[PDB]
Amino acid sequence: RRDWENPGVTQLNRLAAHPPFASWRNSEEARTDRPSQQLRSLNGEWRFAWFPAPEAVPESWLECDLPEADTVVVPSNWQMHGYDAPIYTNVTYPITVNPPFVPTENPTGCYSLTFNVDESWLQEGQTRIIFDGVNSAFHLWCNGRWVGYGQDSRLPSEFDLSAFLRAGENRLAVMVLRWSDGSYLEDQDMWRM
Amino acid sequence: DEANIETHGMVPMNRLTDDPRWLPAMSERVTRMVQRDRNHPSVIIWSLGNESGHGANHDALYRWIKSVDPSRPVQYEGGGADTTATDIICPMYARVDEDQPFPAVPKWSIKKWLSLPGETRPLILCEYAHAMGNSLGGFAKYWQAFRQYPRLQGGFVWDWVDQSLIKYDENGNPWSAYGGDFGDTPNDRQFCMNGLVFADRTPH
Amino acid sequence: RRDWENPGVTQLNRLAAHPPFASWRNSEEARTDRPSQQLRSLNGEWRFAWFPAPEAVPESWLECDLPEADTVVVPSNWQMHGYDAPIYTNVTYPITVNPPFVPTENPTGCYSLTFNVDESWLQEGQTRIIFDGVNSAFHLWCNGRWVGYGQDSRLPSEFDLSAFLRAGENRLAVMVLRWSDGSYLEDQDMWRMSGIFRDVSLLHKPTTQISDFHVATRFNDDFSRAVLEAEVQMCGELRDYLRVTVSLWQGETQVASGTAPFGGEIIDERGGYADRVTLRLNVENPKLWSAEIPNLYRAVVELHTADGTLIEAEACDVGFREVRIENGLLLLNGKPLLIRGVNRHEHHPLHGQVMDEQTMVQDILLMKQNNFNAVRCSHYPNHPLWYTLCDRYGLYVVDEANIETHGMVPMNRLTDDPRWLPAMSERVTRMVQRDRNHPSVIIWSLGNESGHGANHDALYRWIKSVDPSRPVQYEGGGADTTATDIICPMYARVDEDQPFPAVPKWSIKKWLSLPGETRPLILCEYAHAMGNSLGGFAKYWQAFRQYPRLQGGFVWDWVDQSLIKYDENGNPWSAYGGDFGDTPNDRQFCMNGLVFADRTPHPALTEAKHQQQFFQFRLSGQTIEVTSEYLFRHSDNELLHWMVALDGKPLASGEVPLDVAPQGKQLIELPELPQPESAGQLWLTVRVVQPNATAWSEAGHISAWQQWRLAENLSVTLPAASHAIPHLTTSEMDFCIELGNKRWQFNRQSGFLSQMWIGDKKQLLTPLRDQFTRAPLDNDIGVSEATRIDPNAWVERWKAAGHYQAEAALLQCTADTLADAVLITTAHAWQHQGKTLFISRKTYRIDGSGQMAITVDVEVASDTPHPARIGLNCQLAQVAERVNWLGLGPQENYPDRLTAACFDRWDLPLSDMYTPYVFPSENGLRCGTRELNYGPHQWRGDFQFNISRYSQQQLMETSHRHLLHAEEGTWLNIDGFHMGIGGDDSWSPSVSAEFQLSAGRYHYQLVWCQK
Ligand SMILES: *[C@@H]1C[C@@H](O)[C@@H](O)[C@@H](CO)O1
Ligand SMILES: *[C@@H]1C[C@@H](O)[C@@H](O)[C@@H](CO)O1
Ligand SMILES: [Mg+2]
Ligand SMILES: [Mg+2]
Ligand SMILES: [Mg+2]
Ligand SMILES: [Mg+2]
Ligand SMILES: [Mg+2]
Ligand SMILES: [Mg+2]
Ligand SMILES: [Mg+2]
Ligand SMILES: [Mg+2]
Ligand code: NA
Ligand code: NA
Ligand code: NA
Ligand code: NA
Ligand code: NA
Ligand code: NA
Repeated sequence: RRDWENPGVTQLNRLAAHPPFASWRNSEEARTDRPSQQLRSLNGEWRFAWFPAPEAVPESWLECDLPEADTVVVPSNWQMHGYDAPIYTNVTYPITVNPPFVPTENPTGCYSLTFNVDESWLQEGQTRIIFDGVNSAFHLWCNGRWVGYGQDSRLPSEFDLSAFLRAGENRLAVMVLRWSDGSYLEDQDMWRM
Repeated sequence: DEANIETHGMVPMNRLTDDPRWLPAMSERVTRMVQRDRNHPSVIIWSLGNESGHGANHDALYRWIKSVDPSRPVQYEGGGADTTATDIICPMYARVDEDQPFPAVPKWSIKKWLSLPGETRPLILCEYAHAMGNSLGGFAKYWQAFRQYPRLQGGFVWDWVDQSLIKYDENGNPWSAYGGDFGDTPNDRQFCMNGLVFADRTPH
Repeated sequence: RRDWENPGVTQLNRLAAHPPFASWRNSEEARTDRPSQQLRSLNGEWRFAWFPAPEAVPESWLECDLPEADTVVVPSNWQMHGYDAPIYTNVTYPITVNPPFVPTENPTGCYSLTFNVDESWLQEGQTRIIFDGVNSAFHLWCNGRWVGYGQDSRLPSEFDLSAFLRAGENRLAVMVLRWSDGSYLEDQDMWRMSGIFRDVSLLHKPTTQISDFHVATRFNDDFSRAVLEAEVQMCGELRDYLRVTVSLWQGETQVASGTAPFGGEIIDERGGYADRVTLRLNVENPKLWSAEIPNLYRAVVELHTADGTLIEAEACDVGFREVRIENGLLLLNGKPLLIRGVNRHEHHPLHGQVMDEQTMVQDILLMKQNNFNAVRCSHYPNHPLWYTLCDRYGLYVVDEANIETHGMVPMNRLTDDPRWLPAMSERVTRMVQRDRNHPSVIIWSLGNESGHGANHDALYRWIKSVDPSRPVQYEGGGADTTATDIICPMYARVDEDQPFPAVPKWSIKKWLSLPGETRPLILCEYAHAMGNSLGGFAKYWQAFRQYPRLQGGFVWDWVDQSLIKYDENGNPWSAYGGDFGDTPNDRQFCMNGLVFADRTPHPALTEAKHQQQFFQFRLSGQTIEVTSEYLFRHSDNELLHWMVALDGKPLASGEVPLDVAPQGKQLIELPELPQPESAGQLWLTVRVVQPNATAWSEAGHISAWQQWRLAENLSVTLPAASHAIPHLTTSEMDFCIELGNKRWQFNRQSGFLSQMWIGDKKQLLTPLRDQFTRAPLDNDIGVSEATRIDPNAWVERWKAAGHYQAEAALLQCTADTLADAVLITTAHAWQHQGKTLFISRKTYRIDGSGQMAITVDVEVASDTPHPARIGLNCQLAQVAERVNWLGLGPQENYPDRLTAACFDRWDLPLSDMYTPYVFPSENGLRCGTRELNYGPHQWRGDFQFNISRYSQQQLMETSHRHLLHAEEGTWLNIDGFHMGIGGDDSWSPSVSAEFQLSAGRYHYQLVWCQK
């Protein structure tokens, strides 16, 4: 579907936006703004591989780690790790102007993470993942099954992972597109990463 | 707090923002921001984005905000800095005394702008005093005007920190790079360095 | 992907919306609006198969025809072909409310068409397909390959098939989903149907083409000069040799023409639109457009090269007119409008929601003939031809986005939600893009009954911003929200407030003046015309004329949404909600029109015609003052006819030509009125006749009328000494009276006249008894259900009080002989649960002349609900061919709905005295009657009456007119007083106090004699 070349599709299966949540289960903690056991961070070491276009991504990657991937820190901008060049252009778009299309050679960052989920989170309630910032668009899969898609590099994209996880280890796979129809709305005078 | 919408490179600049087919995407960038940030007292004004001309999508979005959150004014500089999509005259680089009468989107002297026939809004520059390199000459002239005129309520200097990036030489020594230093082209060279402080926060 | 359960996907691969195109390749054809060889209709015979869900559709279907499929006509609604039942539900959604999901069992219509395509369409240019209407969502494939998807059942969806077609035979496959997330925005109170119900066409455009064009007309202060501004956009490769010429024609005369290369003015720091250009043409003394005189020009837009070669041409009709709101008034060409409007659904009793030109024309003519000047597209953009016809015939139109979410709780649950902003925006933006060049469209509406949410505020500003030429209105959320330029309530009463919390409906007169309010008020819906209704219609009209800011309204509604069903013998009958097995359903509530489904008028239409007249009259002595309510035209096709009659007998008449300027007055002096020779009341009637035929009426058309009583000479002439004296025969059980060959029998235990004979012929089948009830009207019923009684409705109050069950108890029955007559005296009480509801005292005086004088005095307990009527009734033994009376008519009229009727001598076949409302009820009354004739009987007095082959009992026990059966004889109901019918709304008591029978004591008198 090339959702990334359609301003009519800015997301798929994304949850409604809302003020910062932490789902405290102790009120005094909520009063003092202390860490909540219900809001966990997935930042740290992830697996990442770079491809020149989405078409080059192997299907194996959805179900299994690519051996060639490297381990890198997240959050990060892939240009900062040297996988491709960051570009500094002020007004002129860094891509040919032909909305809503983007180049066929479109740098694609394949990120994945194997992580644990305690059964307690799965026995009751809802487990959602929150990506505070992904530039510029992306598809998400969990344990090989597709969950959803998102655009707008500067707002959080949230998805309900409740029906996709299992107790113990789980693996996320995030295919991130450098260019998308959202890029047409992201022409700020700054480095393009 | 400003929506992630800038389509500066379009010709004319409002080509997308005046196109209803782009209303949905723009809409999500403005509504999702308000939904997330509306309980922060530090946010006092909402902005519809930057340099995307003035299109009807702006007017619809301006109204949506006015509707959902009457507590904070809405501003937007595109299309001339004083359109119907802004509660505040918010030009970028309008000079203190000198007019720059560009066609369609003139940049009037700020003192003169306030009193144009029928005008009554406050004026706060969204960008002024471009701090690129050895600059900030004439800074005091703005301040003197802001203090003498009630409706000149100040501005946002352009900008805080140079967007320089660190590169390493043959010897492994770090150096400050700018546009084109990564083999990027086309590029706008040093134009990305306009701050009051260097990228490491040392003041200029 | 289940794109039909995601409000974020309203289409895929669909092309931009734009005004009506035809891609002519000859300018004169464009000028004349002739058929274009580049616009083909694909309407006709298609293949179709129905499936219970999209999952059951065979993949084979994409590649080739399903054998099981049938051949059917397109456009159509598949329910009208019998594939599934149409459903009639008003507010409650027809599917479970669980947005954005729809039922798994989702009726799916698989249509396909094999057709040819000429290589000349493919060798160059673009070939697109256009679906003017698909209900409610669909996927499209061409030659087996997937093309795109579309939602919004009321606007065209277009797709480029250029790369998918091949010269020769081709096959389209369209899978239509009955339900989709779009349905949540389509909860209009009408039949729920589905299918490809509006036109399907192929349009060929050149690669370098006109992709959009907007036309504006601005004027000077007195409208004596105008500027026509035409903005034109193109697609394709720009080249310096390209040009656009826009020329303006008034008939065959070229009024103006301008040519320019592409390249608009600078808009911002990045420049201007290199792919657009604006042409401005000056027009001196333009002929202005209005509903009164729909003057039109033709605009032709040619895209060509500098050397003069035409690439293509597009065109439109142009109406020079300005609409603006100023100082609280809606002005058209600077004059304040008075909207005589009606809401009109696209409904055909045989074809469902498929519209055709003949039906449209028929509606427009009847509308105009009935003094309407405006229509509200309730509640979605209409088939495109509709606008062309309004522009040319002349009607003011309110164009409304297809958005209604009435079934949500609360009403604005979706419209206040930003996730639904995108879907809603397309419903508004695409309508504007399509219809903005039509002069008949004067106001945009954001939809209907969707509460008031922030999405409405955003879309209200979008409109104001792209098209300042027309005001924006919207009723939701209280009728006077920030999303409306006009206060446009539904069913707000004239004088009576209905202070509901949050969304009160104030008296319109008071609403205007609430603190801080300054806008004009035009009801988006009023005078609910369900069944026997329109009671109090004059009250609205009187207020609209008295209050400048009360600028009219749209009656609800034009046509009953009944559908045709066939019985065992194959005969047709009119069906409503539930009649197709649909449930839940809202039964008859889909029938609220001024006309029946087949366009035959209901009696209410004539009341509408009269109150909406364009000429007002006053009489002073021999002087008649005629005032014109036209804003623009002189009465150049009108003559005033007048006639003076004495009790029905013509005394004199004449005619005078009308020559009144818009808003002017004309005095006409009548000639000396020669005294008359007999007692009686002289009545003056005037009528305005249009001698010449017009585009909407025939020569002789009567457009207005009025009557006045003139002198009356009361009869003081003492009868004449009867030739004989009636004889009284008393027996244990009866008082009989004999006179000549006539006999009357009064039963002593019942206290009623049980039989009357002419010679040996009995004249009654049922005795003559008082009657205090009526077969309930729709307005009497309200929402009351046997399964869910509304205790506040009139019918429920009457039931509960025992009105329909009360039995007559005799209190007295005596007989006396007078010098020349026999006098019978009776008294009866009607009781229920031990309470006396009514007491009826009467005298029957039978004299030597054979006349029977009946005097009736009734008492009605103060604490019982006011009764439906106070009269007598009986079943006559005979059936006669005609009914002749001296009273108000000729059509059915009631206390609160009799202004249009005239006092005169009328004579109609008996069946005309019965009004076949689909849902039967009390009907066919005539009021203000001084003499009634039927067979050899005559009744004289000052009463109201109805006469037919159906008892009230039957009418009240029957739900559909097709099941009524003529009883033996003729049922006659003669009322001293009858309650009004109401209709301000039909779900709450709406009869005004002044029309309720609350006086407590009532008197009436009648004379029954032979003729
Ligand atoms: C105002 C907008 C900002 O993003 C920069 O482009 C600045 C000039 O450096 O102008
Ligand atoms: C106003 C809205 C319309 O669709 C109908 O529901 C009418 C009542 O029959 O009220
Ligand atoms: Mg997209
Ligand atoms: Mg703990
Ligand atoms: Mg495991
Ligand atoms: Mg910029
Ligand atoms: Mg350069
Ligand atoms: Mg959808
Ligand atoms: Mg409704
Ligand atoms: Mg009258
Ligand atoms: Na100041
Ligand atoms: Na810069
Ligand atoms: Na008025
Ligand atoms: Na209805
Ligand atoms: Na005349
Ligand atoms: Na009935």
